Amino acid sequence: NKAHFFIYCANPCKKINTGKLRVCCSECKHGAFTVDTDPQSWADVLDKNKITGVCNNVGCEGLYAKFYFKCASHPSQGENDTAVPLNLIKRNHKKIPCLACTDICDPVLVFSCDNRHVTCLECFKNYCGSRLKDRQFLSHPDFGYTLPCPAGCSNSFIEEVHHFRLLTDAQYEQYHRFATEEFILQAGGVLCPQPGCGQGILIDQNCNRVQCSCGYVFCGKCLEGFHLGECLNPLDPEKLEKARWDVLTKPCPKCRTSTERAGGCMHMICTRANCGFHWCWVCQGPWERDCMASHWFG
Amino acid sequence: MQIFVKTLTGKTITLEVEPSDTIENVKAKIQDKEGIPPDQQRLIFAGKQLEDGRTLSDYNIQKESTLHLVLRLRGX
Ligand SMILES: [Zn+2]
Ligand SMILES: [Zn+2]
Ligand SMILES: [Zn+2]
Ligand SMILES: [Zn+2]
Ligand SMILES: [Zn+2]
Ligand SMILES: [Zn+2]
Ligand SMILES: [Zn+2]
Ligand SMILES: [Zn+2]
Repeated sequence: NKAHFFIYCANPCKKINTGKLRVCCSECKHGAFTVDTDPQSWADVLDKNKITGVCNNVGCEGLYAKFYFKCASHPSQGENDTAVPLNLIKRNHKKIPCLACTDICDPVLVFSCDNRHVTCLECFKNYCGSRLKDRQFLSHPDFGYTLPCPAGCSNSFIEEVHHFRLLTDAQYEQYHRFATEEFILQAGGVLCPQPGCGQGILIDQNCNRVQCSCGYVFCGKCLEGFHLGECLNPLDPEKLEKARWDVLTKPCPKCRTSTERAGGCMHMICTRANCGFHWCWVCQGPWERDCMASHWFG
Repeated sequence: MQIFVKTLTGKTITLEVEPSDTIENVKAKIQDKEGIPPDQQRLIFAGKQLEDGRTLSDYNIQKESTLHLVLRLRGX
């Protein structure tokens, strides 16, 4: 278990697995692309045109790298076969407990808040499951129906909605429906009051007479039959502070010197005078090609 | 791949589609199956309204996932 990348595989696995990081030319989409600066964070991978390099396809003048993912639990089928990165899921190598049940679990979910609170996956399921039933998900203008950190920290909204694939399929199907329902409500739209039909309708700005697809003509403001005129009528801070994502040394494979991890990248070059060895922080051995795929950063 | 298009009514449509297909192309597939004008169609995934210019792959929409169809009625 030396994987540091977790993806969602729709086909054929239909579940969440470890993932392999790949890189190709952003211009010609050929797998032969050499990177100049190793990715140190998820932003290097997700944001577009952030890392330059060289394309090995003859004649191609592309400069930027395109990072994608593959499921590591099934053999690739075709060049189009890709998986969705679940960037918030990390390896709890720091042995950080959960904010809720104080368990040292692995892997964990780390929210992107300035404070980086950590939850185990089971609590995350319960966190989403509860807040879904109580219509507590927020209807974000950019990210859609989503959730922030349970502590409610600034800029902690989940952006990759496929993190909710951690949920039961019934909940995920419910997640999308509720997402659509409150999208309508937030957009000034309306839902057909009929029992047999709750169609989502985006009415005009100032529209009283609404006629659904089912033929029912109702008032947009009061959601009753159409008429004219006026419408008649628990987080513990002790746990949270300890369950915080935001000293440690490892010996060099070529000279046994004490080394510390600088950034998030796992590709490390021994700073020692006599030894300029390329080695991996995770494997505690030489920097291999699969190190890029399995755990380039994190 | 095939995706599902579901309304809040409960009516479900299966669409054979490609990841590089624009939402506009998806809408046409719905009109070809339900007669609904694309001008009245609006697809929503995870609470986000998909724009015709962007494609399915841009929204990381997977196989056997469901889009939601919501009506745009004017004049109310
Ligand atoms: Zn798979
Ligand atoms: Zn190229
Ligand atoms: Zn927990
Ligand atoms: Zn937080
Ligand atoms: Zn109706
Ligand atoms: Zn009224
Ligand atoms: Zn060394
Ligand atoms: Zn390694």
